[PDB]
Amino acid sequence: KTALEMVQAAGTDRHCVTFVLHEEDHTLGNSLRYMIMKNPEVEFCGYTTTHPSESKINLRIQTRGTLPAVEPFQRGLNELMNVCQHVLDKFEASIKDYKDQKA
Amino acid sequence: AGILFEDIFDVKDIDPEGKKFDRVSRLHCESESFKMDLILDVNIQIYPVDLGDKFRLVIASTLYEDGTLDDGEYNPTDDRPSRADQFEYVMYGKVYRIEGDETSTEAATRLSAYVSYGGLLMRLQGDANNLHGFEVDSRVYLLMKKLA
Amino acid sequence: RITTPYMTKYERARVLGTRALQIAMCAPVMVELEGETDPLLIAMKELKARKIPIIIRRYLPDGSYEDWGVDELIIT
Amino acid sequence: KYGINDNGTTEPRVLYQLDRITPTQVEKFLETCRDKYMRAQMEPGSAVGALCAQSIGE
Repeated sequence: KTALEMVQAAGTDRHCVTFVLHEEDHTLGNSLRYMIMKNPEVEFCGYTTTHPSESKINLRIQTRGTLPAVEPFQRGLNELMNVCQHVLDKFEASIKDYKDQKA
Repeated sequence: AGILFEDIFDVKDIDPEGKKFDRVSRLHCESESFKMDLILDVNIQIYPVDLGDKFRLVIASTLYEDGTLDDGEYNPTDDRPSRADQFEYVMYGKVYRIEGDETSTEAATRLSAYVSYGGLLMRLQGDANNLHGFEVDSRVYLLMKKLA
Repeated sequence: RITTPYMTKYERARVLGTRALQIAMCAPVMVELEGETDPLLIAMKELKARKIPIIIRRYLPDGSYEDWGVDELIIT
Repeated sequence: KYGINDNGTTEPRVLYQLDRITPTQVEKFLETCRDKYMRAQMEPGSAVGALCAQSIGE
């Protein structure tokens, strides 16, 4: 039950949705905000911690047009995973190369 | 068109009361074609203005020259031909006070228009025939290009 | 009818307080409450719809009195 | 001062902004004033001595 999506209004307009992410902090939210704010379609993306005591972040994505907002959020998570995969491979290759020169 | 006003302005002073701010400078200017004096705040970090510069200042009701006043929201990402492609600096703001000249007791024609660009103020002062088409609570685009 | 048309703050506090005690003691609720478990919240909802069964009797200092219905009084 | 004519005919229409007032604004003004006066009266029941006591004491 980590992700609960709350639509802005009773009409359930898809363009504005707030994703409440449980067991989360600034580390996932700030990194995700940068990845999902590099999308041209997302007009507004921001994260807010409801209280310091509760470990939940509310992320609000407001899209430019008819995009449901699940699609921008999902694309941002996919991009963050790819950025992590590239950094891990590049870091490991560089570390191995350094040890070899030392030897 | 959707142009309200257009003239060439010469910068006459940059900071009258000292450099109160870093990014913003209070440009006092005077126009050639009409007897218009202009107070204008500009961001001099992104756009640097010197004490001798001459610039062309257009105020427009719409940024698309076909006269479509359709502005539900402004999308920076969208790319279409517009008026801003010919100009270097653009601001969006609201006309918020039209006020009469107090300095003559009879037979006067000078008017002041005040526009606020999110707190960057403009006073445009001149003959009433040149300030026509300004109305309170109207939203206008300033456009500005320096001339060689 | 000489007394003020507007309901006083003191009048609103007592009307809500008596209504809430009546609702908390199993009185009928005329507002079709939706998901409300607190008598004071239910009472405030009744006042907004102007459906509270209480009459305010305003006593003048001499001893004369005028009765104003909760619905008739303007609520600010 | 500006030679405005009350019939509305004068050509540079911006002159009617200078001290503008409309019937709708006059009607809303008088209702707002009259309402704010009635709601500003000291409501019956008010423990007005205790407010007086504390306002001089504090």
